[PDB]
Parts: sequence; structure tokens; C-alpha cells
Amino acid sequence: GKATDRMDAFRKAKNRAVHHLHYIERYEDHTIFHDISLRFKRTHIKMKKQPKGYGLRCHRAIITICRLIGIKDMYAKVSGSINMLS
Amino acid sequence: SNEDLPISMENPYKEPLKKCILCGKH
Amino acid sequence: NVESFASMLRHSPLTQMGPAKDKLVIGRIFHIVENDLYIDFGGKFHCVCRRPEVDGEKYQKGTRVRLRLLDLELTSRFLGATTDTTVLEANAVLLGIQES
Amino acid sequence: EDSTDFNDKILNEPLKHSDFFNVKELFSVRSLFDARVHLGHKAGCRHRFMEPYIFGSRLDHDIIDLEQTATHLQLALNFTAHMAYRKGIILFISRNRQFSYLIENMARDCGEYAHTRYFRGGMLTNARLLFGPTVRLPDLIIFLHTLNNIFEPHVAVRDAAKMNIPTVGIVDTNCNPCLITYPVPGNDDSPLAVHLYCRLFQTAITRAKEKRQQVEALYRLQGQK
Amino acid sequence: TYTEDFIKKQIEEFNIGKRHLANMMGEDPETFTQEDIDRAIAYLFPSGLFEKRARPVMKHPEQIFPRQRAIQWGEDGRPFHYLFYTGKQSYYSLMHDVYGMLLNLEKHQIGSR
Amino acid sequence: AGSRLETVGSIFSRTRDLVRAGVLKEKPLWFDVYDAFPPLREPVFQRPRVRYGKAKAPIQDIWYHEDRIRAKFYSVYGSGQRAFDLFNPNFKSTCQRFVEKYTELQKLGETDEEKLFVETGKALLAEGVILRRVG
Ligand code: FES
Ligand SMILES: [Mg+2]
Repeated sequence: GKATDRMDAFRKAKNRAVHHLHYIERYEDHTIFHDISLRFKRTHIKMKKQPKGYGLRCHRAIITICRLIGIKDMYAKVSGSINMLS
Repeated sequence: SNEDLPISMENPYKEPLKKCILCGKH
Repeated sequence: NVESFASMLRHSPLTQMGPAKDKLVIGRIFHIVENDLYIDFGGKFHCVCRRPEVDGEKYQKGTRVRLRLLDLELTSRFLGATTDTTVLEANAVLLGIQES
Repeated sequence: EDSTDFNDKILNEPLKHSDFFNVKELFSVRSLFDARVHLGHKAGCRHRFMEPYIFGSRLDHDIIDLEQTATHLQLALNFTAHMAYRKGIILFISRNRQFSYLIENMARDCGEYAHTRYFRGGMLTNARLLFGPTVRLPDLIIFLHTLNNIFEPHVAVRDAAKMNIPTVGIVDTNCNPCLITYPVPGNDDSPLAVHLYCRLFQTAITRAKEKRQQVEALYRLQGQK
Repeated sequence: TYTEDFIKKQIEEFNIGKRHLANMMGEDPETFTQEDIDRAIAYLFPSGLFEKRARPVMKHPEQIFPRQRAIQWGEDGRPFHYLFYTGKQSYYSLMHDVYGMLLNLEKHQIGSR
Repeated sequence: AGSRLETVGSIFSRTRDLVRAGVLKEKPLWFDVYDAFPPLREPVFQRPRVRYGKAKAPIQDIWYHEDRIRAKFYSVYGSGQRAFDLFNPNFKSTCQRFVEKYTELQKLGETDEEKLFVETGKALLAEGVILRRVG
């Protein structure tokens, strides 16, 4: 969301995020089904499936996303350009 | 099966390649 | 017992016509806009011709005319394009009027 | 109780039949052939994702497999009939300027809606801000010409995909059926083909509405007695 | 946005005020015209503002209030006009009618600004 | 809430997941019909790409055995006087009639192709068909 006022930017981004929703399949409602390796615009993401109790040792941003999604355990390593959007 | 299916052939309506006025002449 | 699509296509008049170049066909006029005869034949697209200067008054809607088709569709690929630009129309020469 | 019984005997009943509205009799392979459905554009104008539907090329002109066209048309008509049965809003969208008058007349006769004019931005993704907060979006969109006047895919199909509106679209040999729910590979330029499509869809909608009234009237009569 | 019910209330208020105004001026309420209303308003409320629209005005609610179209969707939400999803149904229907009449004519075949 | 990501799965897949997650309180009107009669191909956005290298389109030309006869009759004896009437589904041109006679004589079992062509011309002359050669 973009706006001259920061509060307006918060409102616009939030109201557009609720319309644009993905669906994430959680294995046993705590992890991902299989390890995922991907590259997106010079950003390498490598996620490892973990057993229960492992925790979210992924990233400060990925922890926030995983908590919102509902994932409890994962290990993600980010390499290359650390860009929040990518 | 069916005999009306198209077969594999070279183009029979293809015209011969055009030749210059001096083709074949020393 | 039911006719197959391959059989229909094989025996269709358009297939047995062969190449469309310099072939005499019969078209029917269905639209006239300012001396522009939008003649229609048994093809995907129509052909637009000009009303003949000699006794052109008889060229009205529903009139059947004789045409010499040159191309069923005018498509051409130009510089920098990834596809052929098309005019969605055919090319033909208005020979005259079909008479029975 | 009564509402659940009403829904089960009226809405769920046709879903248990392969062809509840009997749309097979409407069209046949020979009828499509006489309507010049199989004709297509040049091989140079051929677009990807249409190759499976294209039967072949005949003198630099694509030919569409009418066997696949009949199956796709059967599914499209069945979906159209069920949506009309369910009191759904059907919108006919076509940017072609040769059949705009015919398509608008078809919408009037069948009782549904049409859009054959310039498609202003935001008619679907921003409909509430233009028509009104309580506007009801169409439940089905039928494309008779998926390409705009610059030989590119229409923006309505992308907007319908965004808004989760199923689309029944006629696709020629130079269209993109990737985002069309029910693509019908045929000819979108021959007047005979366009008239045939309008009549088939008009008949399917009219039969669905009439059968809905007959079933509802019969159910009310059975409930009374 | 003014609703039809609000317009009806304004019409009723206009009629009541018109009869009251005729009573104040001591004339026949039945044979009272808009010109008579304008004269009474001008005398009772003399305004010298050069712009006429800034002066007190008592006219019929139909003329005073703007014009708004009816809601195209009912309780079920179904639009009433086939060319509704074009956003300009009135214009496009008019263009449709003109084009149809032009086709019909083809089948058959100073002070005006 | 809904989902406006048209490039991520189909409309049905997105709707089904949202209903499963409880985001969509009520399923749409088309959901039941789609589930009952799904299309042959699920509509998923796929980007077209150019065919580089030696890749060729699988679309093949349409040819028949009679195409040799039609090409030969369009070269020698030229196009017929009768104008093609493509409106009539049962139209039979002079070239097609020549092809049919050539096929019939082939069914009889003549060996020489040149003699087969000449005999076909003789049959049309006997029938009265006008044969005006271009040369
Ligand atoms: S075409 Fe030029 S030498 Fe033959
Ligand atoms: Mg087309």
C-alpha cells in the first residue's frame, strides 16, 4: 500500500491483502509436506520440514508470515539479495 | 479403421521454383 | 452409419476446390455501405469490392455475383511482429453478375 | 426443513442426471459443419494452447476438430442451462462490431444481459464503486468473441477470473483459452456460426427457465396436496 | 441522493405552503400560479443579491431538486434492463434503437437545432 | 473475502480452499454445477512461450490421394468454366468430376498413370464435359 499518510498506507495495504489471499497446505497442521528450494529475483529460499517442537528457525519476517499462516515448525535459510518484497 | 483420414504427402499444388532469365545459360 | 468429421471435411466443397487462387466462385451481396459491396461466399471471411461503374445499379442486397478469388484471408507478418497481422477479409475481383 | 426439501427436490435433482435439460438434440456434428464452425485462421496466425483443438492445417488454414468442438459445446451448454435454471445472471460479452445488434437482441429474448460496447475499466473488479454498493455481479459470462479489436485477449476474461465468475467462451485458432472455464473451439467470424451459437444458447436458457418454473409449480402443487 | 419518499414529502410540504402563502396574500388558493408565488416571495422576502439563484426561491420540488434514475436491481438484485452492465444503459439502448431503425429503413429502401 | 489471484490455480481450486478454510461463508451458485460437470481441462493460467531450436508445431497438413489428381487437372485443362457454388453442400465441380472418373477407372485396375489420365479425359469428352486446355 502506498499513501502520503502512513496510516492511510496501513489501511490501503490491509484492505487489499484480505482480497488477495493464498491457501497454504500444512502437513499435520504444523509443517510443510516436503522441503522446498526456490529462487525469486536473486533471493534463494531453502525450507526444511521439521518434526514437532523444532520451532520456527527461519527469519524474523518468515516467523511473522508462518505465525499468520499457522505453521509451527520449519527451518528456512535465505541467501542472496535480502529484499523483503522478493 | 477409417480411410478418410488425411495422409502424409508433399504439397502437390506447390509451384516450381522461379528461375532468373539467365538461368541455365552461359 | 453416422458421417464422420473426416468424411465431411474430405468431401466438403471447400476442400475439393483446392487452392483459392484464380478460381471462379459465386458470391452473394449482403451489405452495401457507400458503393462498397460486401460480397459473401462459402468461406470464413467476406470480400469487399467496389460497385462497377457500368450498370452498377443492379448490384443490390441478395444479388448473386461471380468472383475470381485471390486469397481466402489477407494475413502478413511484418518487421518485429510475432504473429501475422490480418484484415479479417478475403481478396477477390468482381467479374460480373451470375445469371441463370 | 421445508427449505432443505425444496432445495433437494429442485436444485440438487438435475445434478444427478448427466443431461437433465437434453441439450444433445440441440446440435450435431453435421449442423456445425454446415455452419462453418471448423474453419479457422491462417497457420501464421495460429496461437499456442489451441494446437490440441486444431485438427490440422488445410492450405495454410487451420481446421478445428468438430469432435472436440461437439464435446466442449455439450459441456458449455449444460453448464449454461444449469446456471439459467439456478436463476443465475448470464452476461454475453463480445467486442465484435458486426454482431452487436444480433447479440443484444438475443439477450432481450432470453431475458439475460449483454455487453457489446467499449468495456470501461473496473466494471467487474470495481463494480461496487460504479453501479452501487449493493450491486449483484453476474454468475456467468459467455464470450462470443474473446478477442478485442486489436487482436488481443479481452480484459473481461481476466476480470472474470479475478472475480471468480465462470466463463463460457468461443475460441478461434488465435485465442487464449488458458483462463476460460469452458472453451468451445470453433469459428467466431462466420455469420452462420455466430447465429448458430446465439440460437443454441438462447434455446438452452429458455428451456432451463421454463423447466425451472414447471418443476417449481409441480413441487408447490405436490406440497398443497 | 434524494429518495422518492423524500420527494413526495417535499411535494406535500410545497402544497401546504402554497395554500398558506395564498392565505397570507389574501387570494384564491385554487387560481394561484407560480408567478403569483414568485411575486409573494419577492415582496415578503426582498433580496437584492445580483445572482438570482442566491435569492429566496419557492418552486415545485420537481424543478428544485435534481433528476435521479431508479434503482435497476430489486430485492433479488437482478437488473431490470438487458444493457445494464455497460454503465450507460440509457445511451446504448438509444443507440441500439437508432441502429435498428436505420436497418429497418434500409429494408424499406432553419429554427430546428 | 475471496481471492483475486487469477494466476494461482483455478477459480474452483481457490473457491474450494477458501470454503474449506472457512473464509468464504457461502459457496457460489456455480460451485455445485462445476463440481457435477467439470470441464475437460481445468482452467489454469499458463504463459505462452516461443518455440526455439528444432521444435516444430505438431499441427500437420491435410492431404489426400485425390490431391494429385486435382493439382494435375488444375495445371492441365485449367480451371473449369462452371463457377464454384460453395453454398451447396452437394456441389460437384468439373475438377471433382474428373477426379471421380479417375478414381473409378483406378478401381477398374488400369496400370499406367498416363493412360489413366487420358482415359479419364476420354470419358469426360464422351459425357460431353468441355475440356479447354490452357496450352
Ligand atoms: S535461378 Fe539463377 S541461375 Fe538458375
Ligand atoms: Mg476469428
